Amino acid sequence: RKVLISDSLDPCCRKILQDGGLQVVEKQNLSKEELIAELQDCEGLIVRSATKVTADVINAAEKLQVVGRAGTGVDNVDLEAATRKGILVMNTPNGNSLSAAELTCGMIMCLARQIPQATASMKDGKWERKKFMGTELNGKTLGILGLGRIGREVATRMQSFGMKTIGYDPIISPEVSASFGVQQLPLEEIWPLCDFITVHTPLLPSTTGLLNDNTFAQCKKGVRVVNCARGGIVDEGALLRALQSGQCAGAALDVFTEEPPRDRALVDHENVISCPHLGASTKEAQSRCGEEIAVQF
Amino acid sequence: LRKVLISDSLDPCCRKILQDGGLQVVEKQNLSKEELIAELQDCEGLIVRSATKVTADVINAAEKLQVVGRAGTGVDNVDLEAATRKGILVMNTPNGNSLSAAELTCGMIMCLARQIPQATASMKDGKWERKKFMGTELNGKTLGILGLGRIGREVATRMQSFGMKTIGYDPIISPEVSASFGVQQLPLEEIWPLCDFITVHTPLLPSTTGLLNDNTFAQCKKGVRVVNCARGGIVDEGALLRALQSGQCAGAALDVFTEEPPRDRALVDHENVISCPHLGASTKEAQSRCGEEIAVQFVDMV
Ligand SMILES: C[C@@H](NC(=O)c1cc(-c2ccccc2)nn1C)c1ccc(C(=O)O)cc1
Ligand SMILES: C[C@@H](NC(=O)c1cc(-c2ccccc2)nn1C)c1ccc(C(=O)O)cc1
Repeated sequence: RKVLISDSLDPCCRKILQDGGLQVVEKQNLSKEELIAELQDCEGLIVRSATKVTADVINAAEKLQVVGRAGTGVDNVDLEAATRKGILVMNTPNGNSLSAAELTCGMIMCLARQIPQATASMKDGKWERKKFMGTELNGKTLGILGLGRIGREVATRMQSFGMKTIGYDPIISPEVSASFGVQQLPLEEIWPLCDFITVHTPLLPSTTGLLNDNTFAQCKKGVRVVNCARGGIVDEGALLRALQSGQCAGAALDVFTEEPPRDRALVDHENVISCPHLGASTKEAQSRCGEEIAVQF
Repeated sequence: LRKVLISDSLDPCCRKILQDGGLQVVEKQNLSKEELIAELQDCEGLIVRSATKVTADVINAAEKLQVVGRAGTGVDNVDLEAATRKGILVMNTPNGNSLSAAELTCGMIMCLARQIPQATASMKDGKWERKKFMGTELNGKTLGILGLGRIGREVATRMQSFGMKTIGYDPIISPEVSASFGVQQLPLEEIWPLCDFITVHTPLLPSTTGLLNDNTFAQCKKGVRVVNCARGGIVDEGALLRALQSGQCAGAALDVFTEEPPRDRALVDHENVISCPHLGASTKEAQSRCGEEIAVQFVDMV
């Protein structure tokens, strides 16, 4: 019957909810007390990352039935406390697919040509031709680990660069991935073939440290790695060791095991390109997530 | 043609092809004007990349010189007037770097759309400025491609995979031909108002010097993003700075400048400008291809 939008949402969110017969209250940056007070007669709550849906908030909101996040990450929602009260938690990973795939492709191009490091060099007044000699993507092999929507979108874009796209996903059939030009091979056969590796999986026990000391050792010397999915899929200590030896020639990281990362060794490495988790940070993705969460309600 | 001096750092295939063709080869780097002239006294050929300046003084002091080859596109570092006066043939590799230049152009478009260089600098400064960044999704946006030769065509087909609408103009390439590689041509005046991003891929001619100027920037959509990986001066540098200062241009990516290295720092230093030190052809692959293409030409002459 009534939904509280507690973060900054595109007006489309409220209008879809209102067209569906729901009463909508839109407020921003409420204190814990104001949040609890607004939620008393709300069965629904829509957030982005700013609102903290803690155990204290859920337990004080007796009429609450669903917490909806317009985006991917639900670190601001207490999943345990929501499940403790029988509350369902919804999100919109689909709304962020295109923007995350586009950033991943940008990162691949940045690893081949070191555009971020070359800009920093130019801004320091330097003209370093030899230092930034790079590589051509045409004809190189891209290994895509995770063949859901984001992996598929990365594949079709990088195929236009003449990259050979191979990969693996234990959920996606070889017939489905063949339909978008991705040949699946057993995971052990992927490592030695790749010039570039990108990860597009959820973070689970089976995907934690997918890239680790053992799998980096199976890679071609000078592999370049991208993680625009979730911090922890690439083991950060193993990645630093691989960068230190040259086993990994460069890495691009939008995500970290700890955000912001307190260990700065990866961010500070000359062959590491990084962003502060910008995969979903476009007006288009934010508007799409807002629409998708209101449709779900 | 019996002896060839390679005076810049080239791919090792260049020396090997010349030698397999029966030519003696001397490989040197970073020679002074005096050292270069001294090395050339018994050479009928010279192969350069870009650092060696084949000036009138060098040409006139190299009596035995018959041919000057550049392992790259254009001949900026060769005095064509002085070579023609001395009956010296000038050879180069016009298509040796096409894919590498198109790939850099696409990387610059992505970097402008998501402020990747600025984000990396922020992280390296120990900051987490997520709330200060707002990127643009490319799908559905319009990319204007001015110049539809090999490089513009290669940029087009790559950016089409991102769902960008690729429009453009070229007075040589017909609208029917560009349609075959997915670029919709319209009169040049109709291109400016439609673009979210503009990239230039023309030669540098009197007609393309300042193609983007105060007049044409005013015809663009407010917040246009511009890329120049082609030739310094196609985008008027003063007009670009004025457009960045007003917000008429939201960002620019430059691989090339009217002066290299640029001594005027206004553009490079701008917060919304990303840049490279002329890296368009700087890949192992493009260098290998240019080195091969120039050496095969010298052996063909023999
Ligand atoms: C399609 C599905 N794939 C998976 O879940 C998956 C892949 C892998 C995997 C392990 C090792 C190597 C390679 C791959 N292990 N798992 C469970 C999926 C992908 C992305 C999302 C998302 O972006 O939210 C959601 C679902
Ligand atoms: C195909 C041919 N186009 C041209 O020469 C050209 C384009 C344009 C032009 C003027 C205004 C707006 C838009 C375009 N004016 N001219 C003569 C070509 C392109 C690139 C190269 C190269 O990369 O060196 C070589 C040749």
